[PDB]
Amino acid sequence: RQRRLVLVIVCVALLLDNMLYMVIVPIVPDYIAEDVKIGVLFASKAILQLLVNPLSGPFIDRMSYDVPLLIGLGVMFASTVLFAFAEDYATLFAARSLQGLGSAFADTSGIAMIADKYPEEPERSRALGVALAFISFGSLVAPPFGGILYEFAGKRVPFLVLAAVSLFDALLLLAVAKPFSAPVGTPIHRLMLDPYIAVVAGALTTCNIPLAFLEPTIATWMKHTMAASEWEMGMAWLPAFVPHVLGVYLTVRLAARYPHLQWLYGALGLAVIGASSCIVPACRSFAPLVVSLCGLCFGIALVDTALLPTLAFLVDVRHVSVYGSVYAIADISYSVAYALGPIVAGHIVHSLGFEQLSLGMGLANLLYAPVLLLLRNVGLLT
Ligand SMILES: CC(=O)OCC[N+](C)(C)C
Repeated sequence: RQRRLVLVIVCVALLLDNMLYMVIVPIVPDYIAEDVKIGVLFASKAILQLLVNPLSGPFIDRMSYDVPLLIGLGVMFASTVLFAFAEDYATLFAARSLQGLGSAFADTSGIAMIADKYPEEPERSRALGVALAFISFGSLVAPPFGGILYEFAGKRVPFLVLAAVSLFDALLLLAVAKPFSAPVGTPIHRLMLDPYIAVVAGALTTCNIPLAFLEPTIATWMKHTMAASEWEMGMAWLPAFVPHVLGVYLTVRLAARYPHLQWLYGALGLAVIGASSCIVPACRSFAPLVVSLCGLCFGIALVDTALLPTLAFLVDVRHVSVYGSVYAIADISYSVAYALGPIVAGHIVHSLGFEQLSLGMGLANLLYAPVLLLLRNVGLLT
C-alpha cells in the first residue's frame, strides 16, 4: 500500500537535510575574512534545538506528524535559499540558526511517522534501519562532493538547485499524504523521569560525543603529525559508509533472529566505540587511521539501530501509545554533544593535547557501557 511510498520520501528528506549540516562548515571560514567567534556560529544549530524541542515535542503528538513535517521542510527551504544569497556574518549566523529551527521539526516528524506507520516488531526495526542508512549517506559521503562542486562553480547555483529539490520533495509529499482532509499524550516530564528512558538517553549522548569532539579537531592534528595533502585530509570519512550499513544490516538481522538482545547489542556497540576512540591516537599512517574511523563508525550504527526502536517499544508498553514526544528526548540528547563539542574541543586540545582527549572519551564510553545492563529485564514487561 501507500506505506512504502511514504517511507522512501521521508527518507529522502532526511538525506538532503543531513547534507546541509556538513557542506557549509568548510565554506563559512572563507567569507568571514576571535577563535570563540566562529565557534558560536558553528554551534548554533544545536543550541536552538535545545530550546525548541521541549516546546515542540508535545506539539508533534497533537497534529498527527504531517503539518510539522511540512513546516520543517518549508523552513529548510527558506534557510537554504539564504546561504545562497549569504555573505558577511550576521546573515550566515541567522541561516545557521534557522537550520536548527527547521531541524527541530522535520527529523522528529519523519522518525515518528516511520515508527507509527509500522506498528509490528519485525518491520519497525527494518524501517528504522533504512532510515538510518539514508541518514548516513548524505552526511558521510556527500560533503566531499559538495566541496568539490564549491571549488568549481561557487555557492549560488548549487544551493538554489538543492532548495528546488527540497521543495519538490515537500510538494510531492503534500500530494501523497493529502493532509487537507479532517488520544491524550504523556507530558515530557513524566517520560523523562522513567528510568529506562533516562538510561537510553544517556547512551544516546555518550555514544555520540566521540563524533562531535573529533570532527573539528582532526584535520589540524593530521596535518601537523603525518605528511598529508588536501586529498587525504578531505576524504577521511568517506571510506566509512560500508561499515555503517553493514552494522545496521547485522543488527536488524540479529534483532529479527533473537528478540530481547537489544541491550547486549547496545553494550557491544558502546565497547566498540570506546575501543576505536582509544585506538585512534596511535595511527601514524592513512590506512590505520581509516581503519580506526571504520571501527568508530561501525560502533555507532549498532547502538543507534538497537536502541532506536526500544524507545517506541517502551512508550507503547507503558504510558500512552503515541510517539513524537519520546524522540524529542533523543534529539535533545544529540544536541548536547553537538552543542558542547565545536566550542570547547579546540581549547581542550590546545591545553591538554590530542592524545588525552581521545583517551578520556574512550574511557567514558567504556565505563558507560556496563550501565546499559539495566535493560536486561525488558521484554517481560509486556
Ligand atoms: C556517522 C553518522 O551517522 O552521522 C550522523 C549524525 N547522527 C549520528 C547524529 C545522525
